[PDB]
Amino acid sequence: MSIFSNIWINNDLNSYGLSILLLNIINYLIVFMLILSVILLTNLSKFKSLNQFKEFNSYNFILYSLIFSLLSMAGIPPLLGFTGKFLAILYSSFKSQYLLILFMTILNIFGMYFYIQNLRFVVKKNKSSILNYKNYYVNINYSITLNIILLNFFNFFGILFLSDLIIILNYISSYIYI
Amino acid sequence: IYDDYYEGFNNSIMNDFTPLTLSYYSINSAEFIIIGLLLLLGSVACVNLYK
Amino acid sequence: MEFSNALLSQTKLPGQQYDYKRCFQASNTHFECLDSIRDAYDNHHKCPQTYQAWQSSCDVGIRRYQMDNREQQKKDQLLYSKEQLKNYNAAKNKEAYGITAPKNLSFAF
Amino acid sequence: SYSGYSLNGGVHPCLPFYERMLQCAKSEALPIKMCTAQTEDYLECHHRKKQYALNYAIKKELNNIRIVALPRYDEENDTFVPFSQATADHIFQ
Amino acid sequence: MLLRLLVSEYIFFLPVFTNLFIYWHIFFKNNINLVNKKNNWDKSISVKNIIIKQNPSFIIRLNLLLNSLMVLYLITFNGYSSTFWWSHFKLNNYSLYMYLLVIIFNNYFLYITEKHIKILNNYSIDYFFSIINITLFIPMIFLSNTLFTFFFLIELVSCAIFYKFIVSKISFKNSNYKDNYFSIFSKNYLNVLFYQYWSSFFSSVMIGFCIIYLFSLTGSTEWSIINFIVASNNQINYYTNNITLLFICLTLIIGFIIKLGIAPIQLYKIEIYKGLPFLSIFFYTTFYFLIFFLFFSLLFIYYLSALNNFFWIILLIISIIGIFYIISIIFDINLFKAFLAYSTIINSISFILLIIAIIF
Amino acid sequence: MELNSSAKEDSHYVGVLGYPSQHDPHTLHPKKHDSTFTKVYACRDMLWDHHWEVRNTLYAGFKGALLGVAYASGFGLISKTVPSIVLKKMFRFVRNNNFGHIRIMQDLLTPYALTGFGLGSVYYLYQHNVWENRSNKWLAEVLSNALFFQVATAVCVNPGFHIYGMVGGILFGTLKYAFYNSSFFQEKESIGSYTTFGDLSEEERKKQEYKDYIQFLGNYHKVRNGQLVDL
Amino acid sequence: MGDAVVIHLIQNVLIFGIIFWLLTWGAEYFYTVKQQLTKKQFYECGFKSISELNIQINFNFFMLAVFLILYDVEFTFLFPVLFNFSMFSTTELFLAFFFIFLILVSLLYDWLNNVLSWSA
Amino acid sequence: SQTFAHDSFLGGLNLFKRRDPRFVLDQGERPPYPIINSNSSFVDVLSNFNKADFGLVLFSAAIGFPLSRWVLKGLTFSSLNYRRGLFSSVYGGVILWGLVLGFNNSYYRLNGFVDNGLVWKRKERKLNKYDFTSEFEDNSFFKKLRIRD
Amino acid sequence: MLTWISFWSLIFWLILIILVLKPKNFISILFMSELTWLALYCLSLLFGAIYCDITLLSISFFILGVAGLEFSFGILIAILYKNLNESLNTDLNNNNNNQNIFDKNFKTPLEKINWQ
Ligand SMILES: CCCCCCCCCCCCCCCCCC(=O)OC[C@H](COP(=O)(O)OCCN)OC(=O)CCCCCCCCCCCCCCCCC
Repeated sequence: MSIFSNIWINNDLNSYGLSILLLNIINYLIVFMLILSVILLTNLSKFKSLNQFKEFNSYNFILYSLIFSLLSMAGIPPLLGFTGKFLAILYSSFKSQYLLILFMTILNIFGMYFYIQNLRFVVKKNKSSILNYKNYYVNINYSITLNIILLNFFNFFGILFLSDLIIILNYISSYIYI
Repeated sequence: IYDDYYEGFNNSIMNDFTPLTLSYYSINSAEFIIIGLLLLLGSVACVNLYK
Repeated sequence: MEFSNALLSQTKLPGQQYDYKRCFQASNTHFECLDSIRDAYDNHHKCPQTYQAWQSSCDVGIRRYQMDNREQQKKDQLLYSKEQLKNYNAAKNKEAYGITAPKNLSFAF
Repeated sequence: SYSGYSLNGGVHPCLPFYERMLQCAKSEALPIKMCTAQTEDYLECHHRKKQYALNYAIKKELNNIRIVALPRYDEENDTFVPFSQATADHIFQ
Repeated sequence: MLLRLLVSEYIFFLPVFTNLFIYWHIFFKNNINLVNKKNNWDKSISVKNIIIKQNPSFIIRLNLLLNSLMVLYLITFNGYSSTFWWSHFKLNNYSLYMYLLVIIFNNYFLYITEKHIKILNNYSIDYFFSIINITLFIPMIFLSNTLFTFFFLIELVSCAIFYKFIVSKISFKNSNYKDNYFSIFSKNYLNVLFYQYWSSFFSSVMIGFCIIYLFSLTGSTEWSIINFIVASNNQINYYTNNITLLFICLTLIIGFIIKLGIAPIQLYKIEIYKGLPFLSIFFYTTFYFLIFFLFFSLLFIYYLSALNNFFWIILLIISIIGIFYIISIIFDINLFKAFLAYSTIINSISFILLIIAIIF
Repeated sequence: MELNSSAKEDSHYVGVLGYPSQHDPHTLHPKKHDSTFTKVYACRDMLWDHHWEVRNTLYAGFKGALLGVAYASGFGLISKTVPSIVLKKMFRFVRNNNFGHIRIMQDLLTPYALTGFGLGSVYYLYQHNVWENRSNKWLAEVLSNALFFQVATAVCVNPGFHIYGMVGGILFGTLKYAFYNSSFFQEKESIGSYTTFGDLSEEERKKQEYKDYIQFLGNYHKVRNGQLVDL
Repeated sequence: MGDAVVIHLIQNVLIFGIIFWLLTWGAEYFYTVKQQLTKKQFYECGFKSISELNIQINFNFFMLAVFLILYDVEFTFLFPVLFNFSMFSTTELFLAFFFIFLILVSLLYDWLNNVLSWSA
Repeated sequence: SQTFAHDSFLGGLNLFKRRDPRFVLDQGERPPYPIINSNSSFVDVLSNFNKADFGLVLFSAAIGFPLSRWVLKGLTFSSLNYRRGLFSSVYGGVILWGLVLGFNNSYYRLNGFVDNGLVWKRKERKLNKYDFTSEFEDNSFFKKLRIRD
Repeated sequence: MLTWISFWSLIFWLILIILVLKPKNFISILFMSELTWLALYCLSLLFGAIYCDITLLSISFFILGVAGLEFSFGILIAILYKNLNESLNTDLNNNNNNQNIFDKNFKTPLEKINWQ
């Protein structure tokens, strides 16, 4: 926001911060569905304590979906959860908040170890039996599996397509004051 | 001590429920309907809690 | 929010309504008169009767939005033209089909 | 959420102030800077702060010994006579 | 109004009432699904089955259909940026986009919920009817033009959420045959109901006090009027009692902290999460982050931006206390649902820091 | 809602605008016709002297004692467990005395009030006499707070918990420099605002601003690199 | 709703009770009460009661009580429109009829689930 | 871009043709088509009902049958009577939604938001300065969804 | 002696303090919740009378409705304590010691800890 001979020059977008907040909320919701879609695909009664991340030790799809969702929650790049934290820190730097950046970093590192701590519990002495039995065989829901496939695609390669989501969210937020 | 006799004789109101009517049925009617739906849903939830 | 002219115009008194048909009839007449004059600045006193009709029919927020939009339109019309904008957008899209290589070893600044 | 009604179903005493404030806010390009007079009139109608400050000053001045006797009033002539004037219906006769 | 009642005051209300009537008609006719009289001249081809456990897949499909119809209404929606029904609701592009986004995410979660419910049926019709009621009214919050109507909308939504928590299944069919003649005491249901009820009570009373004192400060609770009056007061310096403004901000923020379960008030959220089904956690997180926390942020960003001169310090203090209070606690838990709840809390604190950076 | 308003003030800008200045003399000057009571009561202006170091130290100690009393009331007294026999004796004292609750609160809050007063006074003296002439304000604040809080936690909480006290002092110093020492969320002037002198002509100022705008156009990456298509 | 005159009448009612108390004492002059073992004990049709303080009810009608609370609230909400029904319009009429419909719907749902009876 | 002629049975398809992705117009922004009745009442909208709204209702009836069947595909432990009743209720709900859509279309035609067979005397002159969609739509299906390109 | 605004705000927050102050018996907390709602009711009436706002007088019945709904839910929750083997005095539902209770003493359901 500069002025030259009573003419105002505006190089800053006021609605960018709300778009970043919306992107963070949406990314968290997408990753939260991804972790809980794997849970809803299994015997929900098998997950009671934190040590029972070993139950996810099963055929490679459930195991890798769980570990990648946990890594995404912790903010490990280039997963979808990393993008929101990176954009939040970028906007805080743009808003010139070094103390807020410091406290965000403290919270991020503590929460990241909080998430990746459970990756140690996933090691199990044998493959687990966490699927419900229907018609004498394990019930694997193809629809939930497909949902997890889509969420995994947008969690692994979502950083390549994040620009369009950013455009959509900035467009939505641009209506707040106009 | 000031009394507006023109407004007095132009006033046909005979009860103190006029602000309540003007609220729950003119302007705050949205919240009136919201409270009705709230009480209906609360009765449903009370039945479900009893069950 | 307190600085938003649009959000302040969206506010209204209880029971206040806008006769949009009458408002836009008056606005069309007044703006037709103004465009017939076609001045750099909108001198509303040069279209007296239509100015009074526009003031009476339209609300303050509606007139404020109309004047802001007229200023924006006048600026855009003084700056650009249809064919120029079409060619510029075509060139911009064609360039967007490529890459922006850095200008290594520049000659300025 | 401004009703515009009084407690007897009539008109709120600050409705014209609110209407003028809203008219100024919608009309002005810089309503915060330009509608100070109308906004302050509405705020004075709502919070009678100026009247309360006046009452505080009047109480402080009445705590002093400046004023002894106010002029008495008679409605038949609709006028104020000095307290020293021996009129009818006076407390001291 | 008195003489004429314009359509533009309830044109948006018409589809909401249509969906409400359809939903409740289905729900009422479902409660008598087993009442089908056999007359003395009727022959039964099969012996009637009197034990019924209907899969709620059709209820979820109905919810998806009506939410999709609401989406279709929003896509074809037209109008002016204005306030309808006595300025208690706002029809603007941002509010409508928030409505649409909430409905879209509700549709996604309901679709996944149906796909899950076809696997194993641990939930009843009433649970998904409560979810139906949440999804119908929770987008209406973003249309609020007043803290009064917002308070009543969140009261309705909180009643619906309490209803959803009530209808969680208590006992299951399991392979644990060792407990048939002994009394096992599970207290998660009562803990969930207790903590949800009391957090709702505290948030409601604090929001009511805030509304009462905002009516005193301004004479109106419309978002535009509150912001205009507070901003002009900073220009006129008329209402200089910073104690009252600070206390209004504190009451609003603390009420929302109690409602959302943000640190340092998060142990009740931990207790609630570990007493709910995973589907309940799914839906509760969806509603909390997309609606409740979003309106929290928009209160600090959009609705009450004129009060940011007092909001920033309270938000900073709460963020610092939460950061330095939960870092130790997130490492002494040993429960899956506690892990999920603390993930939610950590993300909430991160986003609170983000909105603090925004309001700068 | 502001922090350290008097110290964080652009006196030049305030004087140019005519805004009231917190640095203006806040004092009373009696004439030689006032009563002796008027002369005595006008001596209360000494309590408004921010350059009176004894008064400043006393008020810093009072603020620290208030913080300590608040901590004891809300987080301190309830956390620790008083022996049952001691509580019974205290309640017996309350029973047999007309205002025993005040005595109980005096006894309970005295260690916390004294610790807060001492910490506040020592902190004020330390900051005022040791670190008020350092060049790097942020570094001085961080180091001073780190050392002070390390010493404080080594003597108030536990000597073993001194690394954590040093880290907390570093964080508190960063926070204090960010908000108590800097005008973040407390700006008193618009960003990019300035004042004019020299009685320059408006034409000359317009020409200078045009020159500035021409230089400003070099800040755009497309303009500077010549990556603009012909519009 | 009354005023200080109502408060003074409450005081006068208390004084009337004092008059009744005086009459009862004067009547107490006219008899003697002899102390007996079971005279000042509980009456349970001629035999000693097996419980003194722990006389607990089952309270099978708590649903009826909570519905009474809700419907009393609803009737209080209905009062204002009926008080000023002469000035009704389309909006007021629609709101009143919709509110009564909601009350009826809530009652019917209560009937469908058999929560209006006694439970074991 | 052309729109389906109003008062026909395909006039409701104009609801899916929007020139801008905006939900609503600004306060002082002129609607795309002349206003017939800005202060529309419920019976004014009912009187403005026509073949476009009837066609919207017919479309709801036609598409509502497979949607009701899809909803019923998740129903179990139900007698034939309850199945038929549930289907009837869902189908009636979809037809009521079609009625609501027709009412909205009539209201929009009254307010000039959608095509109503009228044109302003002077069209609003807009310069398409920012244009990322013209070339995309001229070579795709979406030219039928955006009015005036 | 106090102005009514000061008195009503002060005693609303006093009721909120007393609700926390009292022992956590669910029925008592429910009663204090009703009292808090009534304090809000009276404060809203006071502010409506002061500022001539019918909307503040409107919250009189709204507060009554919200309080009635919450009281019905509280009655149901208090009934629910019976079926979950939960004491109404919530301080007796945990093994944590506290000196506030004279008689709190919980022991394992065993006769002997050591067999010879
Ligand atoms: C040459 C070609 C020949 C032919 C080829 C073959 C045929 C091609 C057919 C092409 C497609 C035809 C489409 C027909 C109509 C489809 C309508 C539709 O999908 O609309 C989507 C809707 C429209 O957006 P819009 O109109 O801007 O919104 C209302 C504004 N008044 O948009 C929205 O609702 C937008 C919602 C925005 C907010 C939510 C989304 C952003 C935030 C979340 C991001 C994603 C995260 C996950 C969300 C859940 C996903 C399930």
